[PDB]
Amino acid sequence: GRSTTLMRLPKRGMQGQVPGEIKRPRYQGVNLKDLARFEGEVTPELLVRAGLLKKGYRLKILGEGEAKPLKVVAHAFSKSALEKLKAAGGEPVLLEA
Amino acid sequence: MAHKKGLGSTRNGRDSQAKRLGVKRYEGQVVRAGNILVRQRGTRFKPGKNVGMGRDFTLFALVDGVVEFQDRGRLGRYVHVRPLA
Amino acid sequence: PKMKTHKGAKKRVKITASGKVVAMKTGKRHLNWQKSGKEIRQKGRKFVLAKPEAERIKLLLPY
Amino acid sequence: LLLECTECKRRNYATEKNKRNTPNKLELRKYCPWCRKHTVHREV
RNA sequence: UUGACUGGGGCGGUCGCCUCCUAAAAGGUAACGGAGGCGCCCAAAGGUCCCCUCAGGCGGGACGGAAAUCCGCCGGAGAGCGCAAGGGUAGAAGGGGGCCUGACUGCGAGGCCUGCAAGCCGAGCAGGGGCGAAAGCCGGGCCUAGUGAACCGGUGGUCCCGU
RNA sequence: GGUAUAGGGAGCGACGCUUGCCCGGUGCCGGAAGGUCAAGGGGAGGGGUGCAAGCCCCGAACCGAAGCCCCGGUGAACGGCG
RNA sequence: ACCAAACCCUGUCAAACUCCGAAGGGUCCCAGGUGGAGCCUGGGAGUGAGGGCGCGAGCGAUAACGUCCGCGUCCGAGCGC
RNA sequence: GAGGCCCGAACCGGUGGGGGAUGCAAACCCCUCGGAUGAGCUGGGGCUAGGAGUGAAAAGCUAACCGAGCCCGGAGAUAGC
RNA sequence: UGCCUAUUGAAGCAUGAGCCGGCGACUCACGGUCGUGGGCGAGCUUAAGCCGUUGAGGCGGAGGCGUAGGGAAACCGAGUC
RNA sequence: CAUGGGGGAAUCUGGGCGGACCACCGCCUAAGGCUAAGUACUCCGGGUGACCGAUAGCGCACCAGUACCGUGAGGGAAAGG
RNA sequence: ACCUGGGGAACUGAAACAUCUCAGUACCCAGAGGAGAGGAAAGAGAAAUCGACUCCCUGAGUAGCGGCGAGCGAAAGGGGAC
Repeated sequence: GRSTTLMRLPKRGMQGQVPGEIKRPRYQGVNLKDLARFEGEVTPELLVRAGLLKKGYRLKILGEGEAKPLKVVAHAFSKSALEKLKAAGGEPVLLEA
Repeated sequence: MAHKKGLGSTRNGRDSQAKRLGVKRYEGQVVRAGNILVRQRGTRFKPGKNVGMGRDFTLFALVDGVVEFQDRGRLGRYVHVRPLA
Repeated sequence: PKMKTHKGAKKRVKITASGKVVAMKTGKRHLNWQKSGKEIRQKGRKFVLAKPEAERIKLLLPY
Repeated sequence: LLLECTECKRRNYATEKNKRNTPNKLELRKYCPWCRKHTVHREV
């Protein structure tokens, strides 16, 4: 009947306006150390239906391991993720529709 | 009843909380840098080799080593850290 | 039935990964305490020992 | 008085504390800004 | 809705913080036990460099108490240290002077204390400064009181969000 | 199915002799002035947008009741009477 | 005539006096010590109403099966022998 | 031959005392008391209700416990006891 | 020096019980957290519903955990603030 | 989106909406009405039960919403071989 | 019993209590019927999108609401029934 610890201040700012959440594009992350798991042409859909994603939306690759050559489509890559497979791979990307 | 009529001139209920002072690291104790060695009222223990004190006279080690105390009478009591090998 | 998550707790604490409860520092909240002291500086985030075991249990679903 | 020093022609604050009646007014003094290094910082 | 403590309750007193004592030679330690403070203050009462050393007592000196100001010996601290008490202190933390504004920004190893959350000390690195020839010292004040979680708002500022 | 020689409320309580002083404070009554005052009237002036006309917003003067302040009466009004 | 300042003796007193100062207590190191010992993480608790006795101190009246603390112990839970 | 006149039955009431106290009785009995043409007593038929009624006013009465009736429901109220 | 309960402390002159026989109190639902017995494992798993059964079980991937974290956020990413 | 009060239009160069307000971009046609099914319930009929078996199961296994209680609303048994 | 409408509590919870909660629940009233209600977009909301309504499973204790306390809590979209 003291104070709990509802004493700690809610820093969590930028939190909840009113109409609600803001429909914004989410990006699911997936390392290529879990990607090289197979080969050929790896692109969204090809994932979800397996491994990670599931309508998780945007597919941004990145990660540890060492992916092998195989044009890999995506929505985003890391300044690392790119260079990493730059050794041999793919630069598929964005959309225009 | 057989009641009385007591009262209180009490004008003394009071005191500050303990501040726990003293030699926190006696001589011979291996210590890392920063370990405050002594919490003192005034300069009850002067800082020696490899020992510095701050605002509240709190003495603390400046290196890693063993603590050694020393009397200097007219000079005072010192505390310091001797490194090692 | 389906415990409801405790909003307030959610509004003020972020639980890391290894299972640590972390929140801000009481004291500086827009001072209101006032005129500095180089103390204001020392205000990042922190680990709430033993009281998080409880803190945590209030976010059973929100995770 | 709860004083603070406004670096002339910019922002920042130092959050000092004067003594008014006790000879004050026109407080200002070389402080270090966050927007590059020093200026003087006035009152307000 | 109209509090709690309380050698029944009411009345009375009190309610947080600092300092002695109680406290039994580490800490810590109760009682409506003994005894006092705080809810501020310094733009110099803060930095640094350079100088000086007190209070008293004893003579001697126009006005001049029994200390106005001078001179001479003696006087290790009984003065001073903004305000309570305590600890500390002249091999200065005291008195005066010149330049200053570190009463900085980013941080923070390692500890003290501790149920929590709070409080306290802090070397060192970076930046850009002060004082000093220099070694160096400087993130307020001889040190401990001078303070109040959150929530709700107010003023500014800005890399952020903005259905 | 009444009309101030009546109705309602209050206090005192047949009858006799009487019922002093105090309107500072409270209440009530009286005061077409002033003071303050909410909607609303009013729009000086400013802001958001557009290419624009515009559409939208905040908003000062000033005009604005009862109440209160203020001025005054009042004790078989609450009360008070060294 | 010490009515009486300091000052010197002769005698003393003090929780909030100390020139001095034990026993003892605290901690670190090296050793001993295999214990219903320890240390780390996690599940479940109950307790938060104590009491007597001895020793050390307050309050009391150098009273109380009084009252508060401190170290220890036993009862509590060993009203079993 | 008047009267909120007097004594005193009926009738209405309930002063003091005794008894009664698992009663004859959940308020009674005996003696003794007050009123008794009046603001009287009484039959029958009607009306007023739960924060409401009624009240010559005790917070009295409102179907044998009324500082807020009874019944059912909210309802397994809540109970740090 | 009974039993139970409550207690610092009960045979206790503290609570409860006349005696017996029946009734009589830690449950279930949904979330969650540890532990544990199993299936499967970078994967694991189905809801509602459709099909069979008439005490046959199938099917059903919408969805849900998990595979990356930091940061209020933009954002970045084995990093990040 | 509804609407008590005041003001009070337009008919596709019309009018509403996409979270204050503008501007873009896009959605929809207010101030008249009807409309199966899939859904809910269990007085009633049937079928099952790791449901009860007469202090249980319904308040009623029986001549029970009875006897009895209460002015009333209402309360409400026992009893099977 | 179930349903729609019109009215509509308190106890409790917040370890007091007034916002809030319980709760549009209990109850009262009108009406409907084997059901009642709703129902063919002046809709939804970001999708070159969807296409009456109702019911179930998700979405989701999310978005949000809240003396930002106690506590309350969607919708779109996706599966189904029809």
